[PDB]
This record gives sequence, structure tokens and C-alpha cells, in this order.
Amino acid sequence: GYVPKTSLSSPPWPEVVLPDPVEETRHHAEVVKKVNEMIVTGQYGRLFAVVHFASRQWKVTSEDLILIGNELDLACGERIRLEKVLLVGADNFTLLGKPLLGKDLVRVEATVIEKTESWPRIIMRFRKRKNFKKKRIVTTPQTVLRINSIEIAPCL
Amino acid sequence: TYSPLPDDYNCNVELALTSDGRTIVCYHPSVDIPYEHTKPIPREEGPMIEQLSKMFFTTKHRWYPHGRYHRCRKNLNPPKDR
Amino acid sequence: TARGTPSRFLASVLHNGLGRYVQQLQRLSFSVSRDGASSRGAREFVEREVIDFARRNPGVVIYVNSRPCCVPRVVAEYLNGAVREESIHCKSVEEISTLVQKLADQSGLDVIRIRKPFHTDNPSIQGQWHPFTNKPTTFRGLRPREVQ
Amino acid sequence: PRFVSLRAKQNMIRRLEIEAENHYWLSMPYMTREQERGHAAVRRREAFEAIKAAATSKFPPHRFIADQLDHLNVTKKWS
Amino acid sequence: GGQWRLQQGLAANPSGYGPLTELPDWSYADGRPAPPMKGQLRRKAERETFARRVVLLSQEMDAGLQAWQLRQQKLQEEQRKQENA
Amino acid sequence: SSFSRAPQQWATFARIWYLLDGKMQPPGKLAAMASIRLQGLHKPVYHALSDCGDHVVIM
Amino acid sequence: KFTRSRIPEKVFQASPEDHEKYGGDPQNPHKLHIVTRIKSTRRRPYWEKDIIKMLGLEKAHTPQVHKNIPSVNAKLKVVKHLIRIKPLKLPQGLPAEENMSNTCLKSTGELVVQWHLKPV
Amino acid sequence: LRNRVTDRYFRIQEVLKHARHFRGRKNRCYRLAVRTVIRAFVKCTKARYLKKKNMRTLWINRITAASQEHGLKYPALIGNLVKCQVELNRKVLADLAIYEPKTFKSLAALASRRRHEGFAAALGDGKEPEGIFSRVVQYH
Repeated sequence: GYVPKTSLSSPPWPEVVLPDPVEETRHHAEVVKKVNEMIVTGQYGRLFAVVHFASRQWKVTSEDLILIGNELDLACGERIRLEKVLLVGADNFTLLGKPLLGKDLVRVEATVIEKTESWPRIIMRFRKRKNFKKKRIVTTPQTVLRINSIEIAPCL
Repeated sequence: TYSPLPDDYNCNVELALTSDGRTIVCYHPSVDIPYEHTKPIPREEGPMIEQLSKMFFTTKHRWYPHGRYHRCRKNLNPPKDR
Repeated sequence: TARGTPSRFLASVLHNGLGRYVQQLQRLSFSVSRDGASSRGAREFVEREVIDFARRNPGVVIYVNSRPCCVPRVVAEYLNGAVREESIHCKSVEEISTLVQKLADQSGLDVIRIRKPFHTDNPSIQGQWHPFTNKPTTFRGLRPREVQ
Repeated sequence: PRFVSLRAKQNMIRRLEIEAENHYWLSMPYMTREQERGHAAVRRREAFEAIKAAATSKFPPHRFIADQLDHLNVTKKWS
Repeated sequence: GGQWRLQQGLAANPSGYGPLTELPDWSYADGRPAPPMKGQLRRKAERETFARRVVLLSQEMDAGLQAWQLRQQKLQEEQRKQENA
Repeated sequence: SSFSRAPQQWATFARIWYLLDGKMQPPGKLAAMASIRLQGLHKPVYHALSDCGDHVVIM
Repeated sequence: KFTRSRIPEKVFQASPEDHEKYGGDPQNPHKLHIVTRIKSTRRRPYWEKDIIKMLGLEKAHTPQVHKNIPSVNAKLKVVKHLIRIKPLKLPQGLPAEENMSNTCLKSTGELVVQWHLKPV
Repeated sequence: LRNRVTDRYFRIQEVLKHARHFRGRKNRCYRLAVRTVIRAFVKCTKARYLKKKNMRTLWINRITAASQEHGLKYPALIGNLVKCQVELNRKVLADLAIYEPKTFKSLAALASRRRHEGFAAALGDGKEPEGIFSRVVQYH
């Protein structure tokens, strides 16, 4: 069953030996204990959440803005807890869920600032030699959110 | 002794799952440049366009000017961000 | 089109959600004809809905001018000094109420194109990528083909 | 001249596999043809009597006094 | 990469059914749950008419075979009750 | 992080000289690496109009 | 001439190798099909366009429930190249009126009558 | 002329406010400006599809570049992050690649770790314990 070391004897990639799950689950317990100490003692600075707000993933810190292409049917000024946060990072650690994080772990708040419409947005169709020329002008509603805080909790 | 990437240059990446297996905790503090890895601080239109081309390693064509129709279409108060 | 129109970046007026929320709409100026068929739905808006509206937001000062107009207008003025003049010409009361609440809910910023759908002012937390992130250093800072 | 790549063969093959499993699941009916007969004749008849019924109930709408008089509001004024 | 998601019983598109698209996106900061999403109400209407159709077709299958068995039993009773006198 | 606006902007878009020894190498397989570093397509900051290409010294 | 194609019956007779391949039982078969249009009816004959309209499959990638009776199977044999068929398997029962709203048909082919959104 | 048309300056000016930045007589003459303004609006609506397309290939170029910095290739990264039930998208991964390269490095470590568990799992075939990051979170 031996093959002598030729060019095509072995596969060209170097083999990795993945660690055994006893020392690896123990190692993960050490790491989650470290990161949970950083969340307990407040070592982190500012956070950024990836939030699956609406239909798309917005990468978000605190104190910023998101322009969303639908009317949320809330009053301007109302606070909102964004569920479906799915990544939370700080400077020295992150947390990512499968696929979402626990609601007891991360709390992302956001107020509604303004409920505008878009700029008028032209929808023109034209086929040549056919006298086919249609024109429509569309403004979608929009709301702007101001992400107030990404507060994190020691629940690991 | 396994490392999924050579945790040497950007940050020391230490992955973890939690006990429930639902969240992946990554722990990655920064790798400082060592003091050993450092050096101490040491203590006419034709030929002008060739000289600028050879100085900034670009071609000659962006040093020739452009007409007023292109100079005045330009937005002189562009929107700023961040 | 976007190249013919001006564009801008998404912003607020004075960081309008951070500390508190401030209603960006200062003044409304309704002008409604007494006898006139175009300001009928304006008339029934002043009679039915403008007092309820004026109580639902007291930071808005509302002027109903009621002159002989031939087209009635609403003139919203905003805290940053913008003026949106819109017509309430031949509109029903419900259409005027959704228009006036539309002007209330928004801010004085232009309805020109917004470039990005977001505005972080601190986009980077771990430090933005420069081409010497993700590179290893060498001993004594050498470069390729450096002898000593 | 146009030739057949490996994309096209693998795509054609996975359509053939979906097809073969369609052949499998059509090969074992839950009923015979004698058993199925008339087993849904009532629901089909009531469904067509609904189509028939919406067809034969077509007529102009009601005309009202309040609409015609409500056009007089176009000259409502103030006092 | 969705053929993997078919191996695991998940939706082939992560924007299909599951936790990213069917939990509510937002709540009030007090903790009042939001009014429901329009697409989630539409989608639950689609799932419910689908479920009504599964139940309806199942009942027509079962009552179909039961009525066939009455026709076969009564044919055999008309066989045995006409072999006499 | 914590740079000012101008040296962060300088640091990101600054262009890097690469060395590339072409001894016993095929010219197209050098040309692929050289082409990627000439367009700036090895940078995550890449855009066509933003002009973030580098220098490739092939010896 | 291009005409309508009959398909012989030996094509639709399973072999025990196929019962080892797919997950089927020749005795006690399944009641409900799940049919899904996955290939356009355009550039297909007009009869196949009609059968797709009868079966309720004008949207692609949308499942439809059918009966496993020989009439519905005859229409499915006409358009078997455009569709995909799976057995509707039901791990728990068919939904009663309590569980009527809280169902979800999963991608495996099973129809679960309690669809929480919580992990196990 | 009983009623000839008074209000024709404004129809012209409805077209020509869109042409004020063209070249040649297209910004001036109505007959030329109509063909170019129509043709600009047709491009303006067909370019919505190309805006979406070109952002996505731009994100794949940025994820490709930043993951080649860590040795991975783009198909390896995206495949083995799908396989970790990290359902981030391309926009978010490109923006983390630029602005948060430690989170991107740890995601490259999670995807190459999962890639190697896929290798070692699909090498030693048969009943074995699954990998640690290979486990899936069942939702019911």
C-alpha cells in the first residue's frame, strides 16, 4: 500500500490534523469564559451590530442612520427594538449567531426620525418602430432610523 | 497546536462555540508590531508633462488641460460625508 | 434621472434622534378661499381636522389665512429654514390630511437623491483596512533584496 | 459549430435525475380507476354551480338619491 | 449555496421559511410586540389555504374509498340475495 | 484606528511596490498575479474609478 | 411531424432497486403529491401549457398539492418533464382545526403542523 | 384658428428641463432633446437592474480580494459560511472586509476551520463523531 514520495504520490495540499473534541471543547470553554468576562467587566468600547432589519442586513453602530424603503407605520420619535441582530462585534471580540443572536444577549434600539418619500423616480418604456412609449413617475415611502444604542449582556 | 489561519499578523483569532452551540464567539485581540521588527527613523508644457508623468508614474494625458465646457460642468460644492 | 438631478448624503438636522426627537416642522400656512370650489376640501379640513391636528403636535404653529384664493396652498416651513409649498387644490379632506401628516412627519432636507442608504459617522471600529493590515512584518524591517 | 461543455452535461444530467424520480412517484397510485370514479362529483358540480351562479347574476348596480344630490356640494361655501 | 440547505431540511433560499424571515423584525422599546408584517400575514394565508387543501383532498380520498367499499359490499349482497327462492 | 482623517485616507489608498521574481516561471501565470496587483483587485477597497493600483517589479 | 407523445406503461412500473433508491413502498403508497413547475411552459406545446394551467402551476417553484389518483397522474404524465413530484409525507397527522394556521410545509416534503421558530 | 394652443412653452419646457446638461443642440432644440431625453429615461430604468448587478460583482471582488489576503478563495469562504449557518450576505461581508478586518479574519478562520472539518469528515467516511463547528442548529 506504500507509494514512494513522487510528485503525484500524495495530494499537493498539506494535511491538517484537526484537534480532538475533548481539549477543543475545553478550549472553547476557556474562550467563552474570557469573552464573558469582557462583557461583564465592560472592557469593550463601542459595538457594531449586523441587523437583519426589514429585508436586508444593515451593518450598524450606535449613533447612526439607516434609510429604509417602506413606511413602518410608526410615529416619528418612536423607539424600536431591532430584533434579528446576527453579528455583534467589538474591538477585541465578536459574537455571531446561527443565524440570529439571542434576544437576551443583544439589544439594539433605534428611533424613527423622519418619514419621507423618495426623490421622484421615472419609469419609462419605449420600443422602437412600435409607437410604444409609456411613462410613470414613482416615489416610494421611506423612513430614517437613528440607531441609539447597542447594549450587550453577559449571557453566554 | 492547530491554527485555522496563521494567527501572526493581524489579530490572534480564537474561535469558540458556546455550550448551547448556537453562537460562535470569536476572540481576536490585536497583534502589535514587535520592537525587533522595526527600523530606526533615518536622520515648457512638453517636458513639464513628461516630468510629471515620470514623477507620479501616470501617463501624460491627465496633465493636459480641458476646455471650459468641462471645467464648468464640474460640481464645485460637492456633498461631503463623514 | 440621477445625473441631471443633484444628490446628497443622508443626514439629520441637528442629530435629531440622539438626545431627543424634535419635530422639524415649524409653521403651516393654509390659505383657503371662502367662496371657491377648489378650496372645498380645504374648508372641510379647517372645520373638521385642523384643530385635532393642531393639538396632536403643539410645536407646530398653524396659520389659516382664508383670503380669496383661486388655488389653495399649504406652506410648510421647517426648522432648518426650508419651505415646501404644496397645493391642496381640489383634494378631499382625507387626501389633505395624509398630505399634512406627510409634511409633519418629514424634515426640511431636500427630496433630491440620497446617495447611500445609511450614514455612519464612525464606520470602522477595529480600524479601517490599510494595505499593511494583513501583512506580516520582517526581522529588522527589511524589504526584498535587502542584504543587511 | 457549437459544442457541449461539462456544464451542459451536468445540467442535462440533473434534469434527467429529476425526471427519473418523477417516473418513480407516478408509478404507484393510491386508487385504481374504478375506485376514483365519482369520488369528487359533488364538489365539482357545486363548483360549477358557483361559476354558473356568478355568471347569471350580472346586472347594473343600484342608483341612489344621495349620490346625485351629493354632487351639489361642489358649490358648498362658507358663511 | 442552497443544495446544502436542502440536505439539512432548511429552505433552499435562506430568505425562505425559518427564523430570518418569520420572526418580527422589530418591537417597541417598551416590549410591546409590533403589528405583524404584511408579508407574514399574506404568507400565513397562503400556508393556511394550502393546509385546507391538504385536509380537503385527504377527506375526498378517504370518503372516495369508503363509498367504493359500500358499492362493492352491496354488489356482493345483491349477488347472495339473488341466489335464492 | 484613531488616526486623523487625512492620514487614514493616505494610508488606505497608498500604493505598494511588489517584487516578483520570474525565474523559471511561465509568463501568463506571472501576468495574472501582476495584473491583479496592477488593477488594485487585491485590495478590499477596490473600485475602478478610485484608482488604487500598485506597482509590480518583475525581475 | 411533432405530435403528442404517448408513453408506454413499462416506463411507469417500479423496480425493487428503485424502492431501494427512493423511499417508497409499493404497498400502502402515498395519498398526496407535491408538484412544482421548474421548467417553463414556453417553448413547449400548447397542450402542456394547458395542463400546467389546470394543475395550478403557473408560478415556478411554488408547490401544489394533488391527489395520487390515475386522472391526476395522467395529467402529470403529460407534463412530467416540466414538474417535480414528491410525496406529501406527514410526520404528525393532517392538521385539525386547532393546528390549521400554524403549519409549514418544509423543503423535505413533509408538512409539519406545529411550526415554532425556536431551536430544538 | 378658433382654439389654437396657448400653453406650448410649458410642454417644451417639461422636456427641456431634463436636457439642460446634454451636449450639442440636444440641450436646446426640442426635436433632438426629445429623442435623447426619452432615450435617457429608458437607460435610467434599465440601469436599476445593472446597479444591483454591478454592486454584487463589486462585493464579490472585494470579498475575493480580502479573502485571498487570508489564503482562502471566494467559493471556499461563502460555501463554508453557509455551512456554519452564518447567513450574512455579500454587502455585509464586503463592508466588514473594509472596515472590520479582524471580524473578517475570524470569519475567514471560521470558514477555513469548517472547510477542514468538511475535508476530514468527508475523508474518514462512515459513522464517526461530527465536527464541532459542523453541527447544525435545528429549528422546529
